[PDB]
Amino acid sequence: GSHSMRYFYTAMSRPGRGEPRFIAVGYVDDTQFVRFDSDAASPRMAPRAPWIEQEGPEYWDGETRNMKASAQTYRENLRIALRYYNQSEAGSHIIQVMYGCDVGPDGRLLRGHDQSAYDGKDYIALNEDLSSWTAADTAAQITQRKWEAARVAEQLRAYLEGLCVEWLRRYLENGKETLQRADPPKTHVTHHPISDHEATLRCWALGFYPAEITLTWQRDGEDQTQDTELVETRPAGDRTFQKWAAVVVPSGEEQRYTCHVQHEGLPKPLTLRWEP
Amino acid sequence: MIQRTPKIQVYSRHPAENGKSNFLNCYVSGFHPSDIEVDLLKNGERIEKVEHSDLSFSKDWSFYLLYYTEFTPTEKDEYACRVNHVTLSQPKIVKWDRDM
Amino acid sequence: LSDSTRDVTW
Repeated sequence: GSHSMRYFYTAMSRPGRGEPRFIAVGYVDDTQFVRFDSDAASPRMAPRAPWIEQEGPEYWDGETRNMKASAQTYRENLRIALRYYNQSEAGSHIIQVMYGCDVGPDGRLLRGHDQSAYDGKDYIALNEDLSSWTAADTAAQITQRKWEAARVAEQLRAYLEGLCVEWLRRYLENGKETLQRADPPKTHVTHHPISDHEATLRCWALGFYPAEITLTWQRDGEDQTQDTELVETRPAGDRTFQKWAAVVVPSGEEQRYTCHVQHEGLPKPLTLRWEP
Repeated sequence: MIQRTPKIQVYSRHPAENGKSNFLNCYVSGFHPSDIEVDLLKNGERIEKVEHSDLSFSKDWSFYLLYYTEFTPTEKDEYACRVNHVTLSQPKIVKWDRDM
Repeated sequence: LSDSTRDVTW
């Protein structure tokens, strides 16, 4: 269906321990394909997916130069941020940035993104119109003023509508065997008595891609949202993901519970129960 | 500033089968700031040559990392993940439960 | 491909 390309920058200051660390990663959907770490012995944009390896020296050199330049830029931004928040130079701080594009099945731009955070909180974000900004506080309003004067949003829009989409489509074509393949979950229900009158039912989903999935427990056909323990979707390490949902049920009432699984790789939503 | 303590999950790549090789995973997430210390333990002893993913973060700006190592589970051996973060006074230890 | 169009500061 639809796809996304996303770049994530993290800039971490560390006074007394050198210049701020700059780490960048690139994702197509839930698949990482590039990385950069300024702390590496030889900092370069490096491949993390097999389908990006075919790109030539011009690509990798260009990307490496962008990452070094960006590292410089955000090292400056950390100092600027120190000034905007009246903070000392002795403390450690973090700037985060995520930007990129969503395209639909037809490969046309669904929407663009360019949002940043300072110390884990919203700072400034490019609005969906790709022409205006949302600033989270008065510090970010200064940046907003600066960027409105410099028409930065137009450059960002030019990137998000152009190169971002085109290169995303390129990646989607080169990595079609994986990027355009959904792996459905392998599902099953486990049963563990916790006492003579209560038992845990746990609905497992394993080995699915992409990460987006819905697991819900129903009792007598009714959603048990507020009584269901849901763990965070986790990476298995082989590109696929895992998740489970658990509910505590009265002994003898297990069959009144059904687990419902929704995933892109499934032709239709799945229903399963404990099979003693 | 605001800090967030890590969620920790310890689990295997594939369903555990004694004698069959596998991957032990410790997924730490939802934490802030990014500096974190993670060890994979076998019977209280730190496993060497443990790899980890590149630092990335979620839409709520909180970081996540996957630490992993190849291993062959047995009936006798006990595995755990030990995590230290600025939000933790002492290292938090989570034992590998084969059914979670 | 990352955006190069960056030297824009806060």
